Amino acid sequence: AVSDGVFETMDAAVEAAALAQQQYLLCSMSDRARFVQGIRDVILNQDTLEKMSRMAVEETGMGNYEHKLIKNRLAGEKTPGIEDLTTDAFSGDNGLTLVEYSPFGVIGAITPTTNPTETIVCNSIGMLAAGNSVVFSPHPRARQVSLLLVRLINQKLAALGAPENLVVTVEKPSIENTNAMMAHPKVRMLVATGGPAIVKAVLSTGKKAIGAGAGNPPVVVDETANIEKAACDIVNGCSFDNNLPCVAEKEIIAVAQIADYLIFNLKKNGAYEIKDPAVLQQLQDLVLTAKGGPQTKCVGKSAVWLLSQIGISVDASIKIILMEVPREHPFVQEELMMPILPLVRVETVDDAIDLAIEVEHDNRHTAIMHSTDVRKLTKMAKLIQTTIFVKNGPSYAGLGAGGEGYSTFTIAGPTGEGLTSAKSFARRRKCVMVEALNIR
Amino acid sequence: VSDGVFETMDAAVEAAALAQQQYLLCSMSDRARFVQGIRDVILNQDTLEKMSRMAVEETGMGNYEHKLIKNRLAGEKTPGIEDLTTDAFSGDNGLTLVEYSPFGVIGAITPTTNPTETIVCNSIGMLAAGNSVVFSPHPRARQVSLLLVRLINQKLAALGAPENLVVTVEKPSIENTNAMMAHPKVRMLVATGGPAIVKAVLSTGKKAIGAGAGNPPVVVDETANIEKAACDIVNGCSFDNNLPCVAEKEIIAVAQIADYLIFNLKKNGAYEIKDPAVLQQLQDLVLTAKGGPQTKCVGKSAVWLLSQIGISVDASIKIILMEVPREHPFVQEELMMPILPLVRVETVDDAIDLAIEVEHDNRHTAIMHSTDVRKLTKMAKLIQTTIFVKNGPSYAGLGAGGEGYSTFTIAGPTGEGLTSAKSFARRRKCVMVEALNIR
Amino acid sequence: SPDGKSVSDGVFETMDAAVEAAALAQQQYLLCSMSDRARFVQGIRDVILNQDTLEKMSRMAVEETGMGNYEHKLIKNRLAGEKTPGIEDLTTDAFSGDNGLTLVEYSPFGVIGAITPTTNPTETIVCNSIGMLAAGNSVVFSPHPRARQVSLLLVRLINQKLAALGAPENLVVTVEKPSIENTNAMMAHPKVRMLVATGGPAIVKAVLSTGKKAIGAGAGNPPVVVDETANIEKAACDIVNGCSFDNNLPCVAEKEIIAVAQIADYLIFNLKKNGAYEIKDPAVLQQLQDLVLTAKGGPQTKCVGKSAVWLLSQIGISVDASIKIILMEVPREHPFVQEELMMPILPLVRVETVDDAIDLAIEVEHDNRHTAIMHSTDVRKLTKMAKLIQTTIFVKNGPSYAGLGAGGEGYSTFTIAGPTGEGLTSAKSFARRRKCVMVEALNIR
Amino acid sequence: VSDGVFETMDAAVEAAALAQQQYLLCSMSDRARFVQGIRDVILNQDTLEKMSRMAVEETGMGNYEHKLIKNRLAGEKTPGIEDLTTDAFSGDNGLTLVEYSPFGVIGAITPTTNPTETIVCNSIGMLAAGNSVVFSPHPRARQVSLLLVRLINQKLAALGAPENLVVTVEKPSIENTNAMMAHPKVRMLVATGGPAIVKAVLSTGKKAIGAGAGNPPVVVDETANIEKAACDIVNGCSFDNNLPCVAEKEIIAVAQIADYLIFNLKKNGAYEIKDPAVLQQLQDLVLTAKGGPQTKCVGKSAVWLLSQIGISVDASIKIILMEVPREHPFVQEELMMPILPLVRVETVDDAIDLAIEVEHDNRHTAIMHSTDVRKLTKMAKLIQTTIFVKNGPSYAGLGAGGEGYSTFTIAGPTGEGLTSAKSFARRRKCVMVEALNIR
Ligand SMILES: NC(=O)c1ccc[n+]([C@@H]2O[C@H](COP(=O)([O-])OP(=O)(O)OC[C@H]3O[C@@H](n4cnc5c(N)ncnc54)[C@H](O)[C@@H]3O)[C@@H](O)[C@H]2O)c1
Ligand SMILES: NC(=O)c1ccc[n+]([C@@H]2O[C@H](COP(=O)([O-])OP(=O)(O)OC[C@H]3O[C@@H](n4cnc5c(N)ncnc54)[C@H](O)[C@@H]3O)[C@@H](O)[C@H]2O)c1
Ligand SMILES: NC(=O)c1ccc[n+]([C@@H]2O[C@H](COP(=O)([O-])OP(=O)(O)OC[C@H]3O[C@@H](n4cnc5c(N)ncnc54)[C@H](O)[C@@H]3O)[C@@H](O)[C@H]2O)c1
Ligand SMILES: NC(=O)c1ccc[n+]([C@@H]2O[C@H](COP(=O)([O-])OP(=O)(O)OC[C@H]3O[C@@H](n4cnc5c(N)ncnc54)[C@H](O)[C@@H]3O)[C@@H](O)[C@H]2O)c1
Repeated sequence: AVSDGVFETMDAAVEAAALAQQQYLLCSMSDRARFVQGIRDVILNQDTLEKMSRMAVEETGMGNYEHKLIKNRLAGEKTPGIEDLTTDAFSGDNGLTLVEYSPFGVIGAITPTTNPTETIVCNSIGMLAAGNSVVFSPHPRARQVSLLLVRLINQKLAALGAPENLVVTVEKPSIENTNAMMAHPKVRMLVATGGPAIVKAVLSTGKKAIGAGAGNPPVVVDETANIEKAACDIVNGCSFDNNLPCVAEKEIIAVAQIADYLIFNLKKNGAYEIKDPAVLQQLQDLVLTAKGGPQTKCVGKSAVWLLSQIGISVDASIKIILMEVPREHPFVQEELMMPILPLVRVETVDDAIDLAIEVEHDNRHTAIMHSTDVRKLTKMAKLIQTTIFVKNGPSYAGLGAGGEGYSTFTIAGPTGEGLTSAKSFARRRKCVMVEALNIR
Repeated sequence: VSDGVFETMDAAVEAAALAQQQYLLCSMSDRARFVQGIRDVILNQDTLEKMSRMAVEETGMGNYEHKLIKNRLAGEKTPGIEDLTTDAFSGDNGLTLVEYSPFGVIGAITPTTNPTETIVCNSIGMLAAGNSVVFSPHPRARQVSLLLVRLINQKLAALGAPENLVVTVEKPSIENTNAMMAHPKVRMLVATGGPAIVKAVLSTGKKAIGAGAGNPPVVVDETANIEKAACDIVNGCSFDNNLPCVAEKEIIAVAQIADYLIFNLKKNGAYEIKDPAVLQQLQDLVLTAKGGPQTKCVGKSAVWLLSQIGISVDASIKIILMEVPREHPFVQEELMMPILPLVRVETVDDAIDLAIEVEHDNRHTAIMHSTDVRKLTKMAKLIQTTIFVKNGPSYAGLGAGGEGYSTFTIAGPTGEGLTSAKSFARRRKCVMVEALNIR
Repeated sequence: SPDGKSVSDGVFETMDAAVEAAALAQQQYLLCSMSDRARFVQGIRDVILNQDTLEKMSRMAVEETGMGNYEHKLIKNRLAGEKTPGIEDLTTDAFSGDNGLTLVEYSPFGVIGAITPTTNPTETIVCNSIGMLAAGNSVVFSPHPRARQVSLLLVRLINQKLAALGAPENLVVTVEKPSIENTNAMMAHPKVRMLVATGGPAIVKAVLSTGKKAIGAGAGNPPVVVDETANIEKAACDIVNGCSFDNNLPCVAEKEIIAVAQIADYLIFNLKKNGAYEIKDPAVLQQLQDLVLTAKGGPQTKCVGKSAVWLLSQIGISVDASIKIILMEVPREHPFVQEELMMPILPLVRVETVDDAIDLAIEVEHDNRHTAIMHSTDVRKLTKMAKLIQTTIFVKNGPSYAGLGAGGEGYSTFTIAGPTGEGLTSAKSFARRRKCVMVEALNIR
Repeated sequence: VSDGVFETMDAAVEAAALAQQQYLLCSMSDRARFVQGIRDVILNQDTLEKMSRMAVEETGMGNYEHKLIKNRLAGEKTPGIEDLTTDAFSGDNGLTLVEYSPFGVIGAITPTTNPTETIVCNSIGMLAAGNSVVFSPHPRARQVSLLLVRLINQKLAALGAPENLVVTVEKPSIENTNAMMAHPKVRMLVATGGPAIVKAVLSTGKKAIGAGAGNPPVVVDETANIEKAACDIVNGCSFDNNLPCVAEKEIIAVAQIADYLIFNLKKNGAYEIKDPAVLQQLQDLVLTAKGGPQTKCVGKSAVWLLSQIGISVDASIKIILMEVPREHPFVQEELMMPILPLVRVETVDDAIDLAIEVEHDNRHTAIMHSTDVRKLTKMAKLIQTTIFVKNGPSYAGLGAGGEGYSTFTIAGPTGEGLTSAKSFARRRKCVMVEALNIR
């Protein structure tokens, strides 16, 4: 009958979303608004919201239901629609000039295993608002949850009158189909949301490519910060979706003056402090791999789970695992994506800033600071040059939750569009009405 | 004090990298002083006219008095640091700021079409955004490009700028372009040229902006002002000898006004060719062995072209006109010459459809002349070009006779449009949670 | 071509107590978050967009005022509830450089006194309250006596919803007996920081002579110009739909046609084709003018907002419900041209050229600088009359209500300020601009 | 050629009436040329200096060196035609443009405090908007305003402007100010002065912009850079001898750092009066029987104010500093003298609430020196002034040391804020139904 959006071949998946895009060029702005709203109701439906949130966890073995229940709702509510497509206007003696945001064509989107449903909802809303179709390439670990969402969207858009196959994917998401999608001529723009290997891959294809890379965000806490509030926002921001967010705090850098009071307020807020060098080393055997990287089995796991594996039984109060280590520690250097939070002590905030730049590894992604000194907040904000910089709040404030602005799950650091929206999936066009319609 | 011109490619890259790391420690007023310095170098009449002849002399393309306007339009209507605006959103959750920060060192590739205009354009926009620019000019514009880079480097040193903000190579060539592409220390690539260099910077694993080519059609219908349309068409097509990426390249005339349009094209300096044999002869000259325009004719005047087929002509003639079918290579192949075929159609509604077809999905430039709002709306929306000019010459889309700012790096494939300082900057967010909400 | 182309309830017995209660409401509103404002604005929206009260509020205004029709007011009440800007209208400007960061913000005014008309009684209460409360203000309403009960009723459902949402009491207040005296009482109260007048030229003249900041949304007399290049078929349909909209009550609705002579006759045919009753007999035209005009040359109160079928019945002409307006071709000095009848009566004046049309439309506008419409296809003539007539709203090739967001691009409003320069008023129009300079800090670029 | 100055108010208005009609036929480039002409007038060095001595000498208020900075600030950072932005939104129902269009003839009433800065600032804003301006300046600054207007007409005459775009009366007074406000052909009033003239223009049945007065307090808290705070408060309070409506007029310092603040304020040229006998001598000198400021002392230097009480000191002194209770008249009155009282409070929240109290709900200007981003936000969000400067001099709220544009007409009651060209324009909406939606 109607297409379910899922095809057996990447080539005809691209050819199907290529025909959809052209048909989609006949649909009015109001059609886009109904389609965009149709995608919101699909995920914000309470039966679907709870279903995608827990099933993703069931299939990926990462994150938790309660938090992807919030993240999925953030992608549905705070993702911009067709209002994002603004129009610049310049009226003068030479008439008028309009600048619009117009469809690219067909977009290929490569989505991660840390925000499988969130990224698809966030991409599809923006890419369809800008008048594009999208060919998705999900991470094969999130294959089942992603295609089902792809299918749920196709059904809703069919009931609204949309052209078939505005959102599509493949039945067997693989590394080969992802490469196949990057090579297909009809694909006009690529959007990559993942690690450094995939971001550099879409940049080598001869096509327009949005690159959302990895992070390693430090959170500086100087003597000026509200230590009680700082330690609360840290635990919440680090335990959020079990540290899967690319913004989630992954190492603490505190000045010696307030460090012991920070650790005390951190434990008070649900941190389990590891002080014995043996159980710490015992923890490194659990969560690390060969080549000193993170184990995907431990990635996205809870603090209850990780301490269960080293013979420590704690209740549900424990949200993170705390330890004060040197800066060379692998938990500091690596993007653990786990509620494991090291803490490096430094003499002054200037040393905390100069170190936070180093452990950023030039990712230019996310950095957090707790401090009420404007001069010190703007010195770190200027020097580290990250795409998102949160101040006196949990890191998820930079995604629109607890912070001002809209929400996105594709954050462009390398290619540099920042928090991508519908403007990011559109071509910039200029229209010059010479010596007419200067009605000032 | 360095001159901004280095012996090898790795030397210029490593010096711009040290420059931008030092450029970061500057203020916005320093950026504004260096921006004005770049404007001063080209807008100086002594240098302006030197840059306009050397480009015509060395490359052998265009004329000097039109490059006089193109070089001026670049240093005059290019956005400066005022292009870097700030977005703010305040409420219960605090204050959000969105800024345009530096990328780092930018590698820039320029065409033989507009050597100096593109250097002036990229320098202002990239340096205003806090970047440094490593230019890799075409070998056929080498000596004028190196002269302009040194004049800028000289000027900026007298303003207190860190050295090597604008750098280039002593021996520009194809392989120096490829060494700038592979250099890990280049953060952004901007390419203003053919379709092969654009896909090459798009295949290097780097952030790349590609300003592609086109084939701009101009549609005329029974509703247009025919006298002003034929003046705007000849002026646009013959601007800098049809070198600009925006200049008209073929006409599509509604049959109802096609004859009266051909008369007013003549009255405004168009030389029509009616004998099919003399129209063979120019196909022999400008089109070469296997169907592509010949680089020796590209950028030459209409008088120079008519002389090569033995037609001595006064400087009144600005273009070579001919009524011709839609399959003739003069309509399909981007000539970049003051040769302007015309295709006659019955209707305006597939005058539009024919224009979309001959544009060849470049979605670059299209022009239309008329009085009906719905018809200008219909063609401007369906053809989906980056620039669409209504009731004026093509260069009106460059800030010359139209509203908006000026650019010589118009990104088609990569979607930035008329690139400016913002186009060469990283969008960064800054969230002050639960503070600075002063409403 | 001759063818064209193809807990308090909110209501107080005295005016002063309404202001004193609205001032106390301002004190407490300043302690409420933007989310509270958003929930209170969203509260008002549910008040009018709830289908039962939506039908309910529409029949009232027709029953109490005798003006307009029910189905079109069902459209105007929904248009105010949906397309009026909320707290998203309060945007922020930011400037960042070497000297730090400067923000400019829209901040509340305090207590606002709003004077509403009888032609749009509930639409203006919805629209004023949304933007005024979104900007962080409290509003005192002085309704027109003719639409007393429908206005009093809406303000009570508003005070009930907001209370149920935890809003400070008396955020939106009014008087128990609206009167011109209670209007002058509001104009003179020192606690009222701003005035907003939506009515005739006399009420706008008053608010600007009180010693307070005032937004004056005055009257209109919009002409509609059709030249030989217009889509005459579409022109006639838009003109009849726009003129008859809510029985010509809107300040935007068409009031007189200025048609180029070449297409004027074909235009009339397509006006009749779309439900215009053409009056040719000199005598029966006198009957309507004797019925519609008063001794002072102004419109008849008992006839304002009455249907075209109702007006034709009173002169002894029975017609079916397909007739929406009344059409007569008359000279330019005819009263129906010079007066804002606010009735489905449409005069047409024929002119030689489009140049003459643009000039007479300027002459007929009466310097209201409010609304003007022109159906035309040439960009140069559209540009000429738009730039020249200088109206607050200018509509091209559409119905007049496209300047309200109905079939046009933008937000809706029912307070359209011309002589005071605010344009189509929204939350920004009801707020003060504040500049916050952070010297040599927060420049993070 | 007319010089713009007329014998009667009615003759000036009618001249500005017909001039504004003729103005409506001019282009944006024409407006741009006239605006730049008014910039060149005041920014000319000899004219910049001339205006500044002539004002001080004719009014007896302010100092030369600071009115040099301020007159430069009005011609250099006042918005031009770039201030008149266009809004636009397109979709299915077509295109909608929003534009800023001129009112008509505007009447502007300038004050003695800044006679030249307001004429330069007003005239640039209202001509940029396409309006004409009839000026009714203060009689105390009578000949400096007519010479400034005359010099302006000569410049506009040379540029090709319609005669009498900026006009004034030969004999300024308040009698013809009323004539201006009661003239049918004036369309907006712009009153820049005290609370009387503001309510006067708002009672005329006409659109009016009223820029009232204020009593700006500056709050210092324990987080403030005391060496930098004490420096900025002296530069800001003694700026033009406290004449600017923005200039600090009383300090509210927390007890923790109040003595070290006064310690560092004297390093910057403060004179502490500790003997109530000497202090009362100032009181009887500068206040009035009913406690108002004395016109003879307004704008007088601190050196001169101390000479009227015998105390002789050099020009190193810039202000007269006194620690004093809150109810004292120096705190409560907009003195516009370099007299700066200090009110010590215990906590920053006492300072915040007190600065709210002494501001008298003028909601005009307030300053705060502090490093805590929470306290800066708390006072800004509560005092609700149209200018709020943080960690800098008062005049940083007028583009001199801060971000943004400058103005000299600050609308507090009427709510326009820092009036620019946009303030003197009507918003018009232009709806193209079902056309020009080319997205
Ligand atoms: N900046 C952002 O917006 C953002 C958002 C979510 C996740 N991430 C990052 O993703 C990373 C972890 O998620 P992940 O496990 O899905 O990483 P991942 O790179 O393994 O997977 C991302 C996607 O890219 C594909 N991919 C990866 N390598 C590829 C290759 N060599 N060739 C072709 N395709 C390839 C994968 O199939 C997958 O679909 C983290 O580093 C996180 O920072 C970034
Ligand atoms: N969109 C714009 O802003 C713009 C402006 C001017 C010209 N153009 C286009 O550029 C073309 C004319 O300029 P051009 O002849 O110099 O184009 P081009 O193909 O030569 O590209 C310009 C640069 O690319 C380099 N280059 C080209 N091929 C290369 C290769 N195989 N390997 C390494 N480097 C290579 C050249 O060294 C040259 O410096 C036209 O197509 C015109 O439409 C576009
Ligand atoms: N510009 C706009 O946005 C807009 C919108 C709707 C209606 N209007 C105009 O309103 C008028 C129709 O409404 P109306 O019948 O209520 O007219 P109206 O002028 O009599 O109504 C003005 C309101 O203020 C009261 N009022 C009238 N004159 C007053 C006076 N001299 N002093 C004090 N109060 C006075 C009235 O009781 C009424 O409540 C039309 O002229 C229409 O153009 C304008
Ligand atoms: N808000 C601002 O932007 C701003 C700017 C400069 C000065 N001011 C204020 O102005 C005052 C200092 O200047 P000033 O001495 O000229 O003030 P002022 O009130 O004495 O005079 C202002 C102008 O308005 C006229 N005027 C005053 N009262 C009038 C009345 N009742 N009727 C008719 N005309 C009247 C005066 O003739 C004069 O031209 C201070 O209070 C200062 O705060 C405010």
